[PDB]
Amino acid sequence: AQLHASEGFWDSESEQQEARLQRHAEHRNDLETTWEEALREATLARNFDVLVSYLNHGQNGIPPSVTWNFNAMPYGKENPDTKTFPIPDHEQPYRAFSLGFTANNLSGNWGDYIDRQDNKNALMRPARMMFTDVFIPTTK
Amino acid sequence: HEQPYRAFSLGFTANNLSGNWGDYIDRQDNKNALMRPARMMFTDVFIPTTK
Amino acid sequence: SSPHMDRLLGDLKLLAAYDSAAGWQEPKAMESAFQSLSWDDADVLKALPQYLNCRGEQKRRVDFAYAALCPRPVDEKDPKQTLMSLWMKARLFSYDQKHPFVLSPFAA
Amino acid sequence: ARYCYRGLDHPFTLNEMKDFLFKLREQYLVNKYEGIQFPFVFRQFNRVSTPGTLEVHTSPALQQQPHFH
Amino acid sequence: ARYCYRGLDHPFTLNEMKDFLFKLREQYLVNKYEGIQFPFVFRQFNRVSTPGTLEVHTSPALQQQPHFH
Amino acid sequence: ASPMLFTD
Amino acid sequence: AASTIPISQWPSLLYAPPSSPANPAVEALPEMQFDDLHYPRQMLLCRGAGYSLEQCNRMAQPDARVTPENPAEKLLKEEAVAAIACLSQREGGKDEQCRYYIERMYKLANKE
Amino acid sequence: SILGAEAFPELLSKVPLNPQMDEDKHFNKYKWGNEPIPVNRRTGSRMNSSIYDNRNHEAVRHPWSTDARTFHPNDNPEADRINTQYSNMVSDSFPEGGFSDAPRFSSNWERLLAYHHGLYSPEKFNSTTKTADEIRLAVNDFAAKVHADDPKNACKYLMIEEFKCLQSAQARIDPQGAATKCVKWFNEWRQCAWDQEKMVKGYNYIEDRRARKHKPYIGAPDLQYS
Amino acid sequence: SMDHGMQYSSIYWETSHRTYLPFWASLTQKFSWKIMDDQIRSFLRLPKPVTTEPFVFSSGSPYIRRYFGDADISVPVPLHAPAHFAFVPTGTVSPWEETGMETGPQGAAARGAAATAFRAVLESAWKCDIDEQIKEKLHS
Ligand SMILES: CCCCCCCCCCCCCCCCCC(=O)OC[C@H](COP(=O)([O-])OCC(O)COP(=O)([O-])OC[C@@H](COC(=O)CCCCCCCCCCCCCCCCC)OC(=O)CCCCCCCCCCCCCCCCC)OC(=O)CCCCCCCCCCCCCCCCC
Ligand SMILES: CCCCCCCCCCCCCCCCCC(=O)OC[C@H](COP(=O)([O-])OCC(O)COP(=O)([O-])OC[C@@H](COC(=O)CCCCCCCCCCCCCCCCC)OC(=O)CCCCCCCCCCCCCCCCC)OC(=O)CCCCCCCCCCCCCCCCC
Ligand SMILES: CCCCCCCCCCCCCCCCCC(=O)OC[C@H](COP(=O)([O-])OCC(O)COP(=O)([O-])OC[C@@H](COC(=O)CCCCCCCCCCCCCCCCC)OC(=O)CCCCCCCCCCCCCCCCC)OC(=O)CCCCCCCCCCCCCCCCC
Ligand SMILES: CCCCCCCCCCCCO[C@@H]1O[C@H](CO)[C@@H](O[C@H]2O[C@H](CO)[C@@H](O)[C@H](O)[C@H]2O)[C@H](O)[C@H]1O
Ligand SMILES: CCCCCCCCCCCCO[C@@H]1O[C@H](CO)[C@@H](O[C@H]2O[C@H](CO)[C@@H](O)[C@H](O)[C@H]2O)[C@H](O)[C@H]1O
Ligand SMILES: CCCCCCCCCCCCO[C@@H]1O[C@H](CO)[C@@H](O[C@H]2O[C@H](CO)[C@@H](O)[C@H](O)[C@H]2O)[C@H](O)[C@H]1O
Repeated sequence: AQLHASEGFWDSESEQQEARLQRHAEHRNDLETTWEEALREATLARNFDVLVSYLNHGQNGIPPSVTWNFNAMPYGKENPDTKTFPIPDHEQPYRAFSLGFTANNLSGNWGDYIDRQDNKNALMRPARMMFTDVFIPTTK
Repeated sequence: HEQPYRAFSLGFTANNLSGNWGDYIDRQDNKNALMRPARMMFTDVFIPTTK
Repeated sequence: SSPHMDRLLGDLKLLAAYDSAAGWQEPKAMESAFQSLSWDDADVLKALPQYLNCRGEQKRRVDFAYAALCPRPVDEKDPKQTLMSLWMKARLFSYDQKHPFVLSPFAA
Repeated sequence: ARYCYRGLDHPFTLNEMKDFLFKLREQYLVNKYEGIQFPFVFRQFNRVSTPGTLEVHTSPALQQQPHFH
Repeated sequence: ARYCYRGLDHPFTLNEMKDFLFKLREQYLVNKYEGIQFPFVFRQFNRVSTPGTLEVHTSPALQQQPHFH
Repeated sequence: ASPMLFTD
Repeated sequence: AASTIPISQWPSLLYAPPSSPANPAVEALPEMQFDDLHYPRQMLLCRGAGYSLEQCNRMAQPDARVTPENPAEKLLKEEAVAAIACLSQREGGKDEQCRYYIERMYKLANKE
Repeated sequence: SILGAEAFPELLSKVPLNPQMDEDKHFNKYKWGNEPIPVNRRTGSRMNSSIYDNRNHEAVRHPWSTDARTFHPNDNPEADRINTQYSNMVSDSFPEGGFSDAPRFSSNWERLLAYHHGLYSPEKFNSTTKTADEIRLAVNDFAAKVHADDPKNACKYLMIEEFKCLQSAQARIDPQGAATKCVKWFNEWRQCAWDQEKMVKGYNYIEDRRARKHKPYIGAPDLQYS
Repeated sequence: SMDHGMQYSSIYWETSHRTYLPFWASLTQKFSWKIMDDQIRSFLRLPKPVTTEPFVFSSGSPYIRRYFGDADISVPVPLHAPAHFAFVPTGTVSPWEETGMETGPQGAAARGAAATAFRAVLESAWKCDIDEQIKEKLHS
């Protein structure tokens, strides 16, 4: 996971773009400062070879042409960006079942591990405390 | 003699000196760090958040 | 081959160093500066008594230049500061009486 | 109370002026956005209106700002 | 269970791969930042560490983005 | 001196 | 001991600076002046009067409203000249070779 | 013919112009050593400050490309700050050499358009911090001009103080931050203007009789106020 | 995404904090004597406030009161179209241009008398040195 972070995999497209812009700006400023210095020296010396020599005063590799990140990978139960061919039912997994006179797991849906949702509906969300045996509130 | 006074409440049951709620803009938690996770225990009624 | 310019720039650097050492509480450094402040210049030594007795336009030019360089008023009780000020003013007076100053932006 | 009954021509200092303008802004926001609550205005109420299918997601990590070294 | 005992050479689809990487990222963040909690990782615990003088302020209004008309 | 350098 | 000065106390720091081995004249800090408008204003006034650029440049004079001169340069003249001679002869007073004149001047100026 | 023989006494006699030079050239004439000014305080870019801003602690955006590495103020300074002069204090809130967000315009019309829209001023972008001496010179000139304008004015020193605070807070390069500090003296000047006007033009009001409970306690003294 | 927000902080009452409300508070209601006082003043011909007169004598410039449906709610509005004056010449300033870099009086003045004086001092010293060089060259 740390290796991915070095390559910017966990970063967002905004962060990648900002890093790219930062490199661009640093390079631009270095270039313009070097040009000012070279022009001043070549003007006080009245020689073009000084300008020429200032062309090698600063080349490891190059900046990456494209970048790939984790947020670019699609996710979703209904999202068709993940559906190529239908998966057979005898290979799809089952959801847990709980039913009794005291409790069940069918009056609501908690969602997936990433895309979660409130199990209680809108009318009873303000009274969630009333549907619990224990309740540990937030810290604020 | 021109600065205003802060409210005073003191009794065997409750007071307003064990904490500071702050101003209208710059507010702060009246309970200290050790008892903030147990704020429920310092209330007669508690209406939790919606999440 | 440029003694006047060299010693001018050196004296300016030494004034700056004295100020910095005073700010940072460094007697050793500030005394080093004071000692290195080019006291063995015959021209400035000879111009010193002339500046101490000058008057009028020349004095006003020299004082204008010295306020441009060092506008802060030194303490009237610190002889080291007083002496460095006198030395800088005498140097400027020598430069001026050799080749006068032209302080106005308008000129031709 | 300070101007008309105590004789102060300048009752509010800078802090009091800022407090007045803060409360004015809160009034504006409350009357502009229906149901606005704590994070934006000092106000809390329990009976709120929710969509019906409330999704819960993790917030994005804080933006990496460039820094020296 | 899918690869070694059912014979599937490609057990994970794109969704399962994303879930695996999400959990990997959460592990990294949890071990990197001490005490990180829900908004950034799916995790809640009560006994938290607070500074001692906790200030409460209203959040800034949402940034006005330029729009047509 | 000016009256605003006074603090006591 | 020397605690940080917040940004709100800088205006007072400018006209009442802390003590240093080389302090300025705090009583005279409000009197330090150097006008950047001297020559522009002079030229404007003369050209409005009706003079030419050459006449204006010939009539121009340096500003007299500058930081006042140190009265020591006129009161301690002889002692200062003697100290400067001692310095010129003894390499800037290394290893306390002008302490005599410097201490005489210090006493004259301070008086305990 | 060597260049600059008599021009480097700092080098000949090991005289350091500052603790940084002392530490570098190993002269070792500063008894207290040197605590280096880090790069984030030596240079950087303008940043947003208010907590009621969403892009707080983020660099200010300009029409031109800019390095987004910000100047960080000294938030946890050491107890001993031996040099408490303005020179060493200003580095905790501004960079002496100015910010690193200055543009090099490829053309003149870009400069024109930026200025026209309020996104560029050379006074603000191509400049350094003002030294204490310069600040004092400006303040004293302004004070002389104000005194010449009107000696028998009550808000004179208030105007001088707002000018002084702007100059000290470096309003040339941080106008918003400096106004945040000087608006109080502006407000005091406003009040003094009204007060002077009402004293000149006799403006008074009928005061009501004394309240029955003007004193909270009979034994308390009722200090008389004009 | 600001309207219709959720309850972000908890609502509670600390133990033994007072309420200062009796059991008939809901039947209680407010009252102001201002309406009755105005009726009585109008009926008895008591002194009226000057806000009843639209013209404003509280300044030298003409002001007229604008009323919002009642004499008690008014704002003064100025009538004059004020003429403004500028004792300034036109075309004498180009703020976008950096003037400290151009050579000339305007350039030196956008710079300062201190820089100009320093430049003049350098000029004088350089002239001294060059005069020495001229002497030693022409004496040969
Ligand atoms: C695709 C299509 C799909 C379609 C759908 C298909 C569906 C799938 C396929 C289905 C295929 C069909 C299969 C069949 C259906 C499956 C059903 C099934 O499996 O169930 C699952 C489902 C549970 O599954 P689950 O996933 O675990 O659900 C969550 C849990 O249940 C949650 O648990 P909880 O947190 O809610 O706690 C519940 C708690 C509940 O505990 C209690 O209710 C006990 C309360 C007792 C209070 C009084 C006790 C006094 C005794 C004192 C003893 C002396 C002192 C000792 C002190 C310590 C003891 C107190 O614990 C218990 O349940 C204990 C149960 C074990 C004890 C059973 C006792 C039986 C005694 C019977 C007595 C008979 C007397 C007859 C006399 C006739 C009259 C003359 O069943 C339930 O609904 C659970 C509740 C069952 C009700 C039991 C109530 C017993 C109460 C007896 C009281 C006796 C008092 C008599 C008084 C009258 C005389 C005066
Ligand atoms: C810069 C320097 C500054 C320095 C500082 C300077 C400070 C300022 C200047 C100071 C100058 C000095 C001034 C003097 C100091 C000021 C002190 C002051 O003003 O106080 C303020 C301060 C309160 O001010 P605050 O701002 O309002 O504070 C917040 C509120 O207090 C919060 O209220 P809460 O939410 O906590 O609720 C409290 C609740 C508390 O309510 C209760 O505690 C009552 C509980 C009763 C339960 C049992 C009742 C059974 C009766 C049944 C009746 C028949 C059935 C009817 C059914 C309906 C009725 C149940 O309500 C009451 O308090 C009711 C009080 C009114 C009734 C009083 C009854 C007195 C009876 C006395 C009996 C004597 C018997 C002698 C027999 C001797 C033995 C032979 O004082 C307090 O501390 C409040 C608590 C006072 C304690 C009262 C406890 C009475 C309990 C009587 C029980 C009798 C049972 C006997 C049994 C034994 C025989 C078997
Ligand atoms: C241990 C220490 C000993 C040393 C003592 C040291 C202390 C010495 C100094 C004295 C203490 C001073 C301390 C400073 C005090 C400052 C704090 C303070 O006072 O306020 C705090 C505290 C703070 O409250 P808060 O939230 O800030 O609200 C403030 C409001 O202003 C007030 O809130 P509120 O207005 O909401 O509360 C009033 C409440 C209670 O107000 C009243 O009830 C008025 C009082 C009337 C009393 C007489 C009626 C009695 C009837 C009894 C008959 C029952 C049936 C008989 C059954 C017998 C078998 C059991 O009203 C109600 O809850 C609803 C009742 C509405 C009806 C009332 C009018 C009708 C009456 C007739 C009944 C008719 C029913 C018809 C139904 C409709 C049919 C169509 O104030 C109160 O709690 C007020 C009520 C306190 C009651 C305490 C309960 C215990 C009372 C017994 C005390 C001890 C008795 C001793 C023996 C004598 C009795 C045998
Ligand atoms: C085997 C059948 C017989 C045994 C019955 C077992 C118990 C039955 C469960 C409770 C039935 C009512 O359930 C109630 O309606 C649906 C249940 O999905 C939920 O409603 C929620 O999910 C539905 C999805 O269909 C959404 O449209 C709705 O917006 C949302 O609020 C409510 O949160 C629940 O309170
Ligand atoms: C008139 C005096 C006699 C009557 C006494 C009245 C009751 C006394 C109040 C409780 C005393 C203990 O109070 C306890 O210490 C201080 C009170 O400011 C608070 O502590 C809090 O404020 C202090 C400020 O000084 C902070 O340094 C501290 O970090 C913070 O936690 C605690 O939240 C409180 O629990
Ligand atoms: C159906 C029957 C109706 C019966 C009507 C009876 C009417 C009685 C009206 C008396 C009103 C008196 O009202 C009260 O009197 C006193 C003096 O008298 C006034 O005066 C008092 O307060 C003011 C200042 O606060 C000052 O004049 C003075 O400090 C004090 O004497 C009060 O300002 C006024 O509030």
